[PDB]
Amino acid sequence: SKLAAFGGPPAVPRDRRHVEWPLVEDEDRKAVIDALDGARNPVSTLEEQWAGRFGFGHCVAVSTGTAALSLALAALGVGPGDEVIVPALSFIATGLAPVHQMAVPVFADVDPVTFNLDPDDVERRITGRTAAIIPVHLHGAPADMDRITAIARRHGLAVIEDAAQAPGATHRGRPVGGIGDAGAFSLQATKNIPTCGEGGLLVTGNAELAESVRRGRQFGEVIESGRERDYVSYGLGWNHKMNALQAAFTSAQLTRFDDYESARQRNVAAFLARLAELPGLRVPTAAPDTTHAWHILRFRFDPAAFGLDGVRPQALRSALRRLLRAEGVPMSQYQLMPLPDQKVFVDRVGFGGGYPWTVTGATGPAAGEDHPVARAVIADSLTLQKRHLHPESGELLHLYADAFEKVWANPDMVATLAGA
Amino acid sequence: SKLAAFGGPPAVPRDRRHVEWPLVEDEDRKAVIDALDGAENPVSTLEEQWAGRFGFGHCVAVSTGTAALSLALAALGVGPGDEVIVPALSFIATGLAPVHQMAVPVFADVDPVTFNLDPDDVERRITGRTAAIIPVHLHGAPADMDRITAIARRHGLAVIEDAAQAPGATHRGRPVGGIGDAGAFSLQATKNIPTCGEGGLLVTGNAELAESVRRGRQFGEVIERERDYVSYGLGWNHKMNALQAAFTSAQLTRFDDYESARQRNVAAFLARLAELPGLRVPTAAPDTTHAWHILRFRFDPAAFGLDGVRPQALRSALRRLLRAEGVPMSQYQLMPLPDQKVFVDRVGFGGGYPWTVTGATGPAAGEDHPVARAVIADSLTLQKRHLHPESGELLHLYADAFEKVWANPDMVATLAGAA
Ligand SMILES: *Cc1c(COP(=O)(O)O)cnc(C)c1O
Ligand SMILES: *Cc1c(COP(=O)(O)O)cnc(C)c1O
Repeated sequence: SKLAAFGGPPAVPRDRRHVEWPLVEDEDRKAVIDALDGARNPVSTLEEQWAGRFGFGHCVAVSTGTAALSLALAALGVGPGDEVIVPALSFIATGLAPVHQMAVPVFADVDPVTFNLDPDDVERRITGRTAAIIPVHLHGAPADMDRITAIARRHGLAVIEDAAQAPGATHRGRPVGGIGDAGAFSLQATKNIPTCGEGGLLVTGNAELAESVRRGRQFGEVIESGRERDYVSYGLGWNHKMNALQAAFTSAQLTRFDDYESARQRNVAAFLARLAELPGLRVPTAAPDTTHAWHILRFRFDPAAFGLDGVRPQALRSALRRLLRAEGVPMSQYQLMPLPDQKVFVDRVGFGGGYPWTVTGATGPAAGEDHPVARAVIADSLTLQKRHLHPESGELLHLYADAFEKVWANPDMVATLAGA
Repeated sequence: SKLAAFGGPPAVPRDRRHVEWPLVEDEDRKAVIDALDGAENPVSTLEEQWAGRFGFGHCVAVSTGTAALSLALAALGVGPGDEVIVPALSFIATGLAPVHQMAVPVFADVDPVTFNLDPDDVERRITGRTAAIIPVHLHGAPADMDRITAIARRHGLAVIEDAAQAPGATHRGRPVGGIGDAGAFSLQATKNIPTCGEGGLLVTGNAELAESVRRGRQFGEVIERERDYVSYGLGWNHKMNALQAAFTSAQLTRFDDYESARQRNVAAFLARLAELPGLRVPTAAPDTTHAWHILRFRFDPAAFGLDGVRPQALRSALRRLLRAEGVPMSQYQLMPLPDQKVFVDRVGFGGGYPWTVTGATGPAAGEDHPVARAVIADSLTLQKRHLHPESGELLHLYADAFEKVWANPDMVATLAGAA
């Protein structure tokens, strides 16, 4: 039982490591070919099925999760001179969506355990220009929506949920996406309910918001089955149309969602139960009165547990990454820096001439504090992506737990590697 | 034959009317299935195949033709405080692409025969803010690229070709898209080389421009090395779907076979209609070929003794009589782009941006662009049906319908003159 990093046998054999995601069945292939030969509407069918399944008043299918967010901002009257508060830790799309609607993104620090935007820090970053908050259900964990909605009601702000990483997740038993003014979902191939490529869904209880998004996704036009296209546009629109084939594929995926979801919940629970026993390993958790979608598993590692009183947390992160990967556990980072460090948000050039920042006069150094929690989380955390999403990954996650337990049984070697 | 409108048999029987487009063959189905099962990559493959067929230095596959246009503007440094000259007759995406990049679209009138940006009207509308021109190869007719490129080079402007309606068309033997600084194509299901849904291609000879669009389509990231999520500037999700890319690769393999049939079929169709007095068939301008994406016909009221009457009256009469024969005659654009609410209201993203950067204003509804209005007033279009390589016999039935209607000028005049 020598470490694989030093010639030992890997806890995960090479021929056991591959996982297919999306999980393509013959029903998926048939759905795509049927959509191709049907020559049409799978998009409105997906809209109805998603709204029905998750109890939303309205669902508008769009090209991408990013387009869902930007069309949501447009529909809620967010634009030039407006600030949108988003988390300092997220996928870059959350920070770009405001820029796409010519609004200025304002970065709030996150919670050290939930990894979601800290409502206390949101309050500290509100100005007279604040128009909206994009809470992200990051990694599949629902954000503090009671606090976010309370802040929004106080200051008259719009709330758009970025639920891209949290399909099926609940907050006080409510489907995520239906709590804010609108909710954004991504059907990107890597996501928990994927399409065969790109896709987005905007959900809302507000008929007028839905209609705005419906027009915005198709050049501002009104498009109806049986009615000849007149090319009359009623406002600023884009090409944010979903592909029918991708819609048909996701409809097929939805018929297995409940079974896939049960397997993930059971498999992830068993995996984290074993890792939670390892000292200096913090398994990801759902906050109280929420359920986690487990899109990404982020683990925080404490140098204290390996007697590394002096060692930078990044050194332990590096050491654990090398050792776990050698055993065949594909441990990754998800985001190397807080979004505020990204060149686009530092240079503040945007479209050109500093727009949208030029409108608010936020062209010079960023207002408010640094984001030490976002930085601390990145400094000491590794992630598992994709492999745990597959319903038959039970045995694979058992071997992952073997690898973790094996690495933790060599604490002297971890401390040595962290030393260099 | 007696007119269908007055109880005769239609020139086009209903069982001949339906045309499948895109034309889906087993090779398309296998390409799509292989793309699902595939899990080097179909997007990269299409980029190479498209660049190779049309002789472009660089091809960047993107979500849509609209995204190809807006990313091209971004790459050429067009943005806030800039103006972009576009034609007053086009698909709205041509006018929207500048707004999408926070620039102001400036509409120039079109030529009464070519329906393309009139270089005589471009020169008038250049200001200190003009940064670019987007000539459209509208309906498949290459624009006057001699005069548009000359104007641009004389004034230090960028040229982006909107070639969405003209794949395979040439200007002085040069593939359209490759003449400007950059060229945009649409692979939308209705286009001459379609995908099974949405798709776009940006082509250019400039490596730096291609790299800008490559980053712009994927959140500003460099993708090949594990994904590090490092963004180098303002980006979007303008990624093409691999499945749509694979489908278009299959279509592109058959493109010139379809071109050969399509070009023969349309030429024979237009030769028959060209004989009918007061009917102007569409034409390729000198030193160009036509892709025939859309066939736009202009009708002269003088030919029907309606010299006094609104051309729209004749347009409506001909549309009614030809549709009764089974010819799906349509309009393509009911108004010049500058009459569209987005360009009239100048609200844009909100607070009048992008117009607010400069305090730039535009024309009110109905104010300008008389030729675009004149063309809309007296023209009907054929869309889709003539694109299919097997539509030879169908277009001959359409020609039978036109000849029937033109053999009854008194009945055309009566309908045109009626309340
Ligand atoms: C994937 C994702 C998005 C954007 O989705 P796309 O469909 O890729 O545009 C936005 N936010 C988060 C948190 C995501 O994970
Ligand atoms: C179709 C088209 C576009 C835009 O293409 P999409 O792929 O639909 O975004 C732009 N210009 C012209 C002339 C077009 O015909």
